[PDB]
Amino acid sequence: GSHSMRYFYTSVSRPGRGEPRFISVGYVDDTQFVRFDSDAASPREEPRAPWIEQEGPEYWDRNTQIYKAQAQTDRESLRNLRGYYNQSEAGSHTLQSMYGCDVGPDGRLLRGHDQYAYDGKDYIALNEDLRSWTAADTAAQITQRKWEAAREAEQRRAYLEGECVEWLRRYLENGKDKLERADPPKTHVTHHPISDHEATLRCWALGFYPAEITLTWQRDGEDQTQDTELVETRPAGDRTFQKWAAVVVPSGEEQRYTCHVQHEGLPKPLTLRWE
Amino acid sequence: RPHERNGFTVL
Amino acid sequence: IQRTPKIQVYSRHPAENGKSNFLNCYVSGFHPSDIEVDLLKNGERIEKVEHSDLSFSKDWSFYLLYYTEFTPTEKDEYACRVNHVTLSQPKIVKWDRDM
Ligand code: NI
Ligand code: NI
Ligand code: NI
Ligand code: NI
Repeated sequence: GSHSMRYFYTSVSRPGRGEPRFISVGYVDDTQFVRFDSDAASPREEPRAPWIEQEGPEYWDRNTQIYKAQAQTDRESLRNLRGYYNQSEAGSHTLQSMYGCDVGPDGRLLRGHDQYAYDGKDYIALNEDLRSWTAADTAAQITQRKWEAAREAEQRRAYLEGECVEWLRRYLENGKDKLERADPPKTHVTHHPISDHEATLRCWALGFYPAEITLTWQRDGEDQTQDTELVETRPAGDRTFQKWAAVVVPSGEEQRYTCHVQHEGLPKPLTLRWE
Repeated sequence: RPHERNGFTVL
Repeated sequence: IQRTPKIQVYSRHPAENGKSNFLNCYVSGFHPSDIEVDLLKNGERIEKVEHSDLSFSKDWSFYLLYYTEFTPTEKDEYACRVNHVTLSQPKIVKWDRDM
């Protein structure tokens, strides 16, 4: 399939209350597999998916040291950013980082990512060529010039083409039962009278992985887009996801309405009715 | 597995 | 940047009275990450509530899942209460087993 690995770092300063809090999480596709939190009692990278658990102590120890060093580096970055933007030393600010690789079915790198936001706005990003930067403003151009002079892109590129892809492929193999085989939604339509003349039909998709899915109501085979309430896809808490779509219909006309579900785990798109 | 420093230096 | 959280409250499994389940409150699309989320049973704060590790979407907005084990009944009312800089009063969303 096409697969991705990504790390998401968040550092948040709190001047007067000590060093910034640093949290990292790692994902393969829609599956979180590791976390680190600098405010934990004795901070360490921890597993959050069963298939990563087989990695030996050297793995966890090296990653733990990496995160502790990254929290220090982000603290310095946050101080620099405060200066670049001439901001007060009293306020809290946020530095977020996200990086990783996408690979195809053959395992080859399709795209590498390495980018940063300050206070929830794009700051600097490594371009698709993995060789040049896009800076958001004159502050980010300071970072850009520093990184260009120090040949940063080439070292980022080395990680994204080498270790990122090699470790992603490993995780896919070790976790193949959970990562390579989509889990289709369990589906049902429920019916809720509003009054003697209107009722709600709600089409449910539960327990599916990965999160990508499409739910649509049709009336006599035509899409009812303008009239459908659709909720954001949401996590069930067990690594699977949920979504529903609802339409309000005249009482007695329910039989005209069908719910269509598309998901990678289905043998074919489903057509559901109130039944 | 995450990326290490050096490379990935301060902003 | 400030972005107002979306909130959904729901159960892990379809509710069945007297059967153990999980109550979830999913908060997403927010910035900055400082946020307070309480799960309430009959208006009172539930004590043993866990949450997911702070994560974010491609647009940099944060998301968190707060959750607790519970056994739904006919009478017990559940809700999620959220405070965030974007909210001028606490946002309270009631659990509805049909949503
Ligand atoms: Ni695949
Ligand atoms: Ni039915
Ligand atoms: Ni502002
Ligand atoms: Ni906490």
